[PDB]
Formats: sequence, C-alpha cells, structure tokens
Amino acid sequence: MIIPVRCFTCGKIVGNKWEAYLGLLQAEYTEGDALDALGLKRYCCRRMLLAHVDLIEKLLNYAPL
Amino acid sequence: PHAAKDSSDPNELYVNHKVYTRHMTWIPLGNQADLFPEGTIRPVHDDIL
Amino acid sequence: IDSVAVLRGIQKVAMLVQGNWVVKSDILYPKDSSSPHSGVPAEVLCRGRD
Ligand SMILES: [Zn+2]
Repeated sequence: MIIPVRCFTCGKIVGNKWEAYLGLLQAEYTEGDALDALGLKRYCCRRMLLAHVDLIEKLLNYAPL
Repeated sequence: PHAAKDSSDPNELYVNHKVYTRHMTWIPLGNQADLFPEGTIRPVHDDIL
Repeated sequence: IDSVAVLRGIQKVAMLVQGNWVVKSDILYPKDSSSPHSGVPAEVLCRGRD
C-alpha cells in the first residue's frame, strides 16, 4: 500500500527516501545508480525500495474525497 | 483555491496531500519548554512520508 | 496507389517531424475520450502531445 518507514532486516530509515527515488526515476537515473546515490550500500534497502509497489495512489483514486 | 485548469499532478490540485513527519508539533508538558530549547525535540529526518 | 493521393491523405491525419510522419493528437484522443491514467480531458492530452 505505502512505503514502510523501517527496513525489515536492518532498520534503516527508508520511508523518507521514496519520493526522492521517484525523482531519480523522473530523472535519467537507472535503478542501480539511483539506489547507489541514495546511500543504500547493503542490498536489503535496495530490495526494499526496488521491490516496493506504490499502491497508495491507486487506492486514493477510489477514496471518497 | 488557485490551480491550473488541468492540474494533472496532485501537487498543484491539492495541498497537504502528503503528511510528512515535519507536521508533527511537540507540545511541552509542565516545564519541558524551559528545559528543552526550541528545535531540540523534533523528528529526526523531518522528511518521512 | 498513386503517391499524391497517399500524401494528401497523410497530410490530414499526420504531421512531419524530422522527415518522419507522426499521427495527430486529436486522432488518437477523440473529443469524448479522456486519459486512462488521470481522467483529464482529451484537449489537455492533445496540447501536451503537440
Ligand atoms: Zn535495509
């Protein structure tokens, strides 16, 4: 649904690096170089950000509003 | 109240649509306001969605 | 088929970009259509594609 704040394995703060990651996707950066520039050395945070699906906007499209 | 006709991006259409942790306001209790200076008690990253 | 007829036909539904032909925006998005992802009117989509 939404990006988790904490990483499951280590616990590094990763929720604040989601939208900026999207910006790196709006830019010309690929996945690997963007994850490297974000400061994710260990592969657990890379899996957390890469394998995450942004379903919050799809649900808000069905929100009452 | 002021936006473009299309405004496809949610940033222009809506305001405060993403509740970041910066909106958190520390409410002092008792004498915590005097002991802790302003700006010390706050979220760490200030950008967590 | 003669080349002049094909040229006249493509001039009404396409535009010239770098020597190639790209279909017009209104052809892909009719006046009653909308964006399948955002739901904005087709006029904005045509302006953006132009
Ligand atoms: Zn991690």
